[PDB]
Amino acid sequence: VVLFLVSRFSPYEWQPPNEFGIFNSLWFSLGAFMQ
Amino acid sequence: GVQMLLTIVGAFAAFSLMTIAVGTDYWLYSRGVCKTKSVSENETSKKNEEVMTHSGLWRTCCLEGNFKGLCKQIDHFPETAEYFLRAVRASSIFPILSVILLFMGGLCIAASEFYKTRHNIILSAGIFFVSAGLSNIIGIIVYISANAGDPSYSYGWSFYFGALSFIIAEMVGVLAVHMFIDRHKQLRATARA
Ligand SMILES: CCCCCCCCCCCCCCCC(=O)O
Ligand SMILES: *C(=O)CCCCCCCCCCCCCCC
Repeated sequence: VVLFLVSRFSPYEWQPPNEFGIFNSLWFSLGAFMQ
Repeated sequence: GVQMLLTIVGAFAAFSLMTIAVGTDYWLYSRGVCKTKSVSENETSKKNEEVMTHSGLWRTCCLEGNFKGLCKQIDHFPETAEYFLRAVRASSIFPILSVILLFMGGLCIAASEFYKTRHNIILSAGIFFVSAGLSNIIGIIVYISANAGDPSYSYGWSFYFGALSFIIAEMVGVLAVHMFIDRHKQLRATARA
């Protein structure tokens, strides 16, 4: 949730500045944890 | 209109669950004592009858026994790192800070309709909810990390009412961040045209 927030909240970066949405953030955290 | 209802409902649910967790005494099922020392009464001389109990954050109580329902006030400081941890578990600042942040969250959602042009109020709501969940995490760790400095235990529904509140709060925080993103995406399209 925090990763999603810090990545997509700012309107001065947006089309989206990155791919770190909520669904992708969960995937990133999972992959990170699972090594 | 339809995505704000889930946010409003979720914020109320999370605040309610975290106020009932902090207020109720069903955080732990231990086997200790719930009555003060019976010096003269000599009911058990000194060490009373250890029976099944249900503890919370402020009061310990007794399920079974002749004193069923008597609730003593948990004494944290008995007799640096250990002292600081005992001052954070006694005050329960983090379980109570979450409540204050969950309450502030909903206030922002309330203010998000009397001022429909200040888009920075919906962002504040989301930050309060995410931060509230963070405080819940710390509170849970602090609570668990304290009960291990003292000795067949289970967790009650008031422990899972704060754990559930964290999940609800984090999900609402996502919905309030998405609404902020959506709000700002509706002001660019118009300006592009
Ligand atoms: C004392 C509590 C600390 C933990 C919680 C802190 C949350 C602070 C949130 C403040 C509002 C953030 C958004 C402001 C937007 C703006 O006006 O630019
Ligand atoms: C611009 O400067 C807006 C105000 C910045 C606020 C910064 C603090 C936000 C929350 C970060 C800490 C959260 C802690 C959660 C557990 C207590």
